[PDB]
Amino acid sequence: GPIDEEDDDLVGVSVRPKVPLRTMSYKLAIDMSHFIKEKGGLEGIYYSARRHRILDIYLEKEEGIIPDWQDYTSGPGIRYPKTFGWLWKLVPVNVSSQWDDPWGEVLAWKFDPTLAYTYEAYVRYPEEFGSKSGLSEEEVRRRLTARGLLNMAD
Repeated sequence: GPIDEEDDDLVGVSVRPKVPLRTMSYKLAIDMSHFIKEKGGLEGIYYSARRHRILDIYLEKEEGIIPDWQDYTSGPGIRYPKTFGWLWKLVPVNVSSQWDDPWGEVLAWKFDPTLAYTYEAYVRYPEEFGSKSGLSEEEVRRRLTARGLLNMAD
């Protein structure tokens, strides 16, 4: 590897998997969506922050994906994937998870093949994309504050 690896004064050891790192593309997101679907990893599985991390770590291990792609829209309601090509959304379960979610909803993962062609997250919640929202900074602020997302607006 790089010559830094031969530093006798090198401190610690990297906990990063020995895979070449890469950013989640639409292509990779489609492939990983179908892989997870075929393996049965997520369909109808209750959402949790720990399972969110497990998936991030798993995809970095197997495919070197840098784990900053799995962002879903804030909600409440269906939480749409903000990385276009990821075919998995979070769906509120109406009982007759809850402590993780800022809106207090019970959420479950759901496969949606229409997410390969419709960028639902950007269509419905452009304000959650900041400077890439296609809206003025003040309109981003207005829409976020109206939804109660003051931290995101700031």
